[PDB]
Amino acid sequence: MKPTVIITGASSGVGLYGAKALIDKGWHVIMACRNLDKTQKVADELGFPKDSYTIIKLDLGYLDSVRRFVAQFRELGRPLKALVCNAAVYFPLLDEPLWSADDYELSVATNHLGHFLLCNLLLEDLKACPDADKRLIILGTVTAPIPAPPDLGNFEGFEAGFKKPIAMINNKKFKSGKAYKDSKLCNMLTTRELHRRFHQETGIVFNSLYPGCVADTPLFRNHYSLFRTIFPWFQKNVTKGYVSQELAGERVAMVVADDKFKDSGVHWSWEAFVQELSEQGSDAQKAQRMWDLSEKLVGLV
Ligand SMILES: NC(=O)C1=CN([C@@H]2O[C@H](COP(=O)(O)OP(=O)(O)OC[C@H]3O[C@@H](n4cnc5c(N)ncnc54)[C@H](OP(=O)(O)O)[C@@H]3O)[C@@H](O)[C@H]2O)C=CC1
Repeated sequence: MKPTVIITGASSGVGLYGAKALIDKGWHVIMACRNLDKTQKVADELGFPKDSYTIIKLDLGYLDSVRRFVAQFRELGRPLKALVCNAAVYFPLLDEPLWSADDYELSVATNHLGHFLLCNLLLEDLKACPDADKRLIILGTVTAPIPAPPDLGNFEGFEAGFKKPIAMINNKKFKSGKAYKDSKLCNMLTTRELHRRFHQETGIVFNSLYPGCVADTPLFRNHYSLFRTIFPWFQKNVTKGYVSQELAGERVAMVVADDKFKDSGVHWSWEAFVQELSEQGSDAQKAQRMWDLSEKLVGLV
C-alpha cells in the first residue's frame, strides 16, 4: 500500500531524518544500513513506527554486499518508487588511505562506487514499479568545508583499474579531503549521466540535492572541533548556510515526494530551493568517462 523508498545510510544525520520525514509523509522507508544494531537503536530513540520501516543490511564498501542487499530487498516484494543515495564517509584525520573489501580507496569506494553499482542494479526495480512518478535522488555538492576543489584529471587511476596502491581517481598522491570531494563530484556526474541515458526511455526522475550545511551530523564534526580550538566563540549553528538535521531531512522528503520537484536532470540547492539544470559542456564529457570506467570497476561491463 504505502509507497516505498530506499535510503542508504539512514542510521545517522541526513539519511536518518529523511527517513523520519518520509515516514511522516506516509512512505515505507527501507533503511539500508551497515550497522543493524545502531540503526534499530536510533529508529526507536526517534519513535519510528515499526510498520513504516524495514532495516536491511548494506555495506557500500563491499560490492558483494551491495548485490546481497538488492537480493534481500527483492525478497520483501515491495515495489520501488524512490531511491535516495545518501550514505557517505569522510576521514579528516587520515594520513594513508584505507581500502574497501575490493581494494578500492574507501571514500570513493563507499560514496561513489557502491552507490554506482546500487543505482545500476536498482534501476530495474524502479522500472518495474508501475507508478508514473519515480525518483532517484543523489546527495551531492553545493553547485553543479574543504577548500580543495575536486580534480578527476583524466581518470588515470580509474583507467588503471583503481586497485591499491592506487589511491586517487587521477592516480596522484592520496589526500583524504580531496578524496571526499572527488567522490562527491562523481555522485553529481552520476546524476547527470542517469538523466541523459535513462530519463527519456524510462520516465524516472534523476536529480541531485544539496540540503544545506548540516553541521550537527558527525560527518564534518572534526572540522567544527578544530574551528572551536582556534575560535572559542564558535558554535555549529553559526556556520554559513546552517540547517538543522530535521530540516535537512524534510528537504530530502520534499525532493522525493512533492510535485514541485518533478523535473528530471536538475540539482536542487538551498528559502524555497534554487534549481540548476545539468545541460552540456565540459562536465558532460567527464561524466561519460566517469560512467564508462565505473562500470568496469564494479563489474557491470
Ligand atoms: N553533513 C553536511 O553538512 C553535508 C552533507 N552532505 C551529504 O549528505 C549525506 C549525509 O551526510 P551526513 O548525514 O552529514 O553524514 P552522517 O555521517 O551523519 O551519516 C552518514 C551515513 O552514511 C552511512 N554509511 C557510511 N559508510 C557506509 C557504508 N560503507 N555502508 C552503508 N552505510 C554507510 C553511515 O552509517 P553508520 O551510521 O554505520 O556510520 C551514516 O548512516 C552525504 O552524502 C554527504 O555527502 C552534503 C553536503 C553537506
